[PDB]
Amino acid sequence: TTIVSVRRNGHVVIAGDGQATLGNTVMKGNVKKVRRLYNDKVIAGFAGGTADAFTLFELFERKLEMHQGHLVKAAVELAKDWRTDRMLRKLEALLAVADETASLIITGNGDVVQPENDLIAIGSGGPYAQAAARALLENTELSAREIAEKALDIAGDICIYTNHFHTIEELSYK
Amino acid sequence: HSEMTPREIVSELDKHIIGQDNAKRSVAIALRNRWRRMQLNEELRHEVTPKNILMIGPTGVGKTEIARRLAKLANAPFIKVEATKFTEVGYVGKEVDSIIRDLTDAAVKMVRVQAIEKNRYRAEELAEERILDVLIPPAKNNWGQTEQQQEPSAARQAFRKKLREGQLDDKEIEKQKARKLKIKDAMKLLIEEEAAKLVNPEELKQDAIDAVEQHGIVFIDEIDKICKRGESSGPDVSREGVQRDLLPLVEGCTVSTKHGMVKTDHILFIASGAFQIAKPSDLIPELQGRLPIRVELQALTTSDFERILTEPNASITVQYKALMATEGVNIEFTDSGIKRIAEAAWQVNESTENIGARRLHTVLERLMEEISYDASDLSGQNITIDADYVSKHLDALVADEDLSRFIL
Ligand SMILES: Nc1ncnc2c1ncn2[C@@H]1O[C@H](COP(=O)(O)OP(=O)(O)O)[C@@H](O)[C@H]1O
Repeated sequence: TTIVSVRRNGHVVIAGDGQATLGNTVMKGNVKKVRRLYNDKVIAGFAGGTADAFTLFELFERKLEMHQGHLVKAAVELAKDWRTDRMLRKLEALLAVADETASLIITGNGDVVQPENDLIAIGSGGPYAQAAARALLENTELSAREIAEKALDIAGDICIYTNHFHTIEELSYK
Repeated sequence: HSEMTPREIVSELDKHIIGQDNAKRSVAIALRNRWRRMQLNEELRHEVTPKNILMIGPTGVGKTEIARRLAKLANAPFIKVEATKFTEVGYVGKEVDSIIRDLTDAAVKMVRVQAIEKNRYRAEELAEERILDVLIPPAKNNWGQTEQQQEPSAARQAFRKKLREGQLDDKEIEKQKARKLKIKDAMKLLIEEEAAKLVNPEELKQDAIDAVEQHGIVFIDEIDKICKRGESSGPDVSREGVQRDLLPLVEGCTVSTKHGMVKTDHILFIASGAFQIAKPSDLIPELQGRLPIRVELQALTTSDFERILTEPNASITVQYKALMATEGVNIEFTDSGIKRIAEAAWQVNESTENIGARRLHTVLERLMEEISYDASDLSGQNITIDADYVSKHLDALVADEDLSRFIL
């Protein structure tokens, strides 16, 4: 899988492929790995269980309700329980989350990470996406969406665990 | 409590009592003094005691009424005890401490009912939210825009608006409740449900004590009936006993109530007598001292009678009109009609036994016994009680004395 997030000119996105793999074969080819949260204000993508998601995202929404849209805080509060609550402790995943404010990664370890330029590239294809995104972002006037898209393709092209089905979720603000 | 001047007190009292201006000023000075006290320093606050009054006058001329309105006017705990109620304790009978207890049990039945007023909106505001939450089960962790839970206030406001009379739709809510039920019930089951939370204990009951000690008003009726009379001796010590028994209460002491320790040092006492047989100076020394204020009330006159019929607020005549209205009937009293009602009342009181203004209630009531019954079958009519009507209904009765002792 490959989750790519990019932010340029009051535009932030999160794009992902749709391949789920079991051993050396493809189980499914159209997995939705990028959703939307907090009354379609907060976008997010992820790598993991379809339920872990539907549990980690629902909660995240509440943390946002308990911290007036302040992305970061809810995020900080999220990774908190996620590494503490006996039960929650078992869900494994990598949430990519971004709002007009900022974007970042949360990990079962409870970490909250803000990458160099709100550039996120998680998953087995993460680095190939990062490499292509970084390239584009530094040598062309392309858009945040055009980036993630193209970056994602490059990835699915290199990564044996990443395909070409996409699920993009933008966000305009300026 | 009230900041009313004596003059303003008397005014306010003129709305219920006709004449008896002196007793009015006496009782008014007393109330104002309680205000005057709180405006003093430490020492002088202990020293200054109520100026207890001894009202002197014939039956039913406004003694108790004056003391009841005075009490009511200052939202003060009021109790009325008949003095002879203790003349039998030499054989057995209520102890005098009961006065302070009752003046407490009613000083409670007061703070309680008046805690239902203040809490009659709370259960129907920050508590009607009970049903509205089972009508539209609030979001999983409301967000937080302090207008977000005010947002529905479209889906929400529609449920509260339709809840202006429309119910009987069974649901359920929450020892909280949980139990399934209706709304002509879940809603009312909510009335008290959320009200017992606002009202606490050690303040409500603790306050009754505070009231009694500070604004209590004891009215000892027929204090003259416990004075010494030259007919015997054994019954006198019995009487003089009630006087000694009453002594601690007006001199300053502590009484025990199932609500706490009450101190009488500042209870105001209004004693009452006719003093036809005894005289105030027949009271024991210690009691005369504690009864500094003496005021007489005059007997009532026919004119006083006419005025009592119509002048006071919610006068018997006014009440009557109101009650007949309940039946959709319009009652009206002409001046001469009332002049005659009073006239009759005076006649019976003079020809038989004088019971003061009381007589007006029985006369007025007999006069109307017919309309009172037929009221429902007269709906939408204008009945006028004039001199003619009055005479046709009362003459025979008043004229016949033996009959007057029974029927009027
Ligand atoms: N001066 C008055 N003004 C208005 N009502 C009066 C007056 N005197 C007597 N009454 C009426 O007569 C009844 C007699 O009781 P009360 O006034 O307590 O006097 P008392 O204590 O001398 O018997 C009361 O219900 C009251 O409504």
